[PDB]
Amino acid sequence: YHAQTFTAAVSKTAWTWLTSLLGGSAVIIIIGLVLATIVAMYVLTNQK
Amino acid sequence: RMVMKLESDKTFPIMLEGKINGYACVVGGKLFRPMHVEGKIDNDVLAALKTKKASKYDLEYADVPQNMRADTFKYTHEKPQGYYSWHHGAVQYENGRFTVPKGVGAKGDSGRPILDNQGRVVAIVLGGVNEGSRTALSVVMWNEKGVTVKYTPENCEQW
Amino acid sequence: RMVMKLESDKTFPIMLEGKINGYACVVGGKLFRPMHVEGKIDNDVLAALKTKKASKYDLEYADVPQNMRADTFKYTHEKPQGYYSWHHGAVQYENGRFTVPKGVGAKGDSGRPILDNQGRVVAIVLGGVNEGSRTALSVVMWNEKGVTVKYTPENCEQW
Repeated sequence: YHAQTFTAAVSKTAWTWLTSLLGGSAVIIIIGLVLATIVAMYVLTNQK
Repeated sequence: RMVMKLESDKTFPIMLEGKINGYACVVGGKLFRPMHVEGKIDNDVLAALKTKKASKYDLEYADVPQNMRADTFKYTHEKPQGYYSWHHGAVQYENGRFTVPKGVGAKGDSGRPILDNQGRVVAIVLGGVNEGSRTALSVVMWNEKGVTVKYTPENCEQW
Repeated sequence: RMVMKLESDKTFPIMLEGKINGYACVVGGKLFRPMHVEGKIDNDVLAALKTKKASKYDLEYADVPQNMRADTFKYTHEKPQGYYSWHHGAVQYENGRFTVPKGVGAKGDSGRPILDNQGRVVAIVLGGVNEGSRTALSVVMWNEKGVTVKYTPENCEQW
């Protein structure tokens, strides 16, 4: 009596896992880039 | 005359093709040799010594055995303006740059150390670029904090 | 004494219809040519260089080739009060101004580097004016931080 969508039956907890795993995937990458930029700047400042 | 008698046997040529292509130097308890030189150290004990790669600084460094730490070059962190001793001739440190007269220095001379008038190593060369009447050097030296600042001129020809 | 500051071949004339109207000088690996002077530098290698204008400071600068960087003037960030050497004659620094005797500097006497008592350039003069009974020079110097400050007297007369 209705019509379904591809995201209809995901439920909140599956959203929690999918966001934490994908978001955590991005957070660690962002941390890595931030650390790389910080150490690059620190090395450039070490040049006398 | 005054610049050539400052002779030290701590430097060791690298042997491959049966010809000289560079010098590796023991300074302050560490053996340094550039990327571009291939072969084995003349000293067998250092020839069999494992080296750790540092490509971005362009020098393999190796930990000398404790017995040989007594006889090694003394590193320097201060670089007063003016002329310095070398294997070939006087090297002028000016404007934070090491320069040598015309023609001095070519292929197979890489890795040689620049010392001071006191008699201790102040830097080590990895290549040279000809700027005209005076030739600039690609050289790595030591700071007061031991950060090992590397000075590489533009489009430097690699020795 | 004064003749030991005119053996500088690193300066270059500017030709216009076979006449001289200005001088282009190389300092610290950069070629400076006064903007108001029209013509072509006699040296072909420096003439072929493409220069970037600077209207505010009234001179155009270009980057010299690598092989020419060796033989080049050296600039100084300190300008102690008193005597200075110039090709035309003695110049004197008082209260931030260069002054010369009467009738010194005229048509075709711009771009001349004002050498110091040591023998290295401290500034480049672009023109001079004589107000009242004193003659002052419009000249661009270099500060300690390297901001290339220019001092120009009022109602400055070109060249």
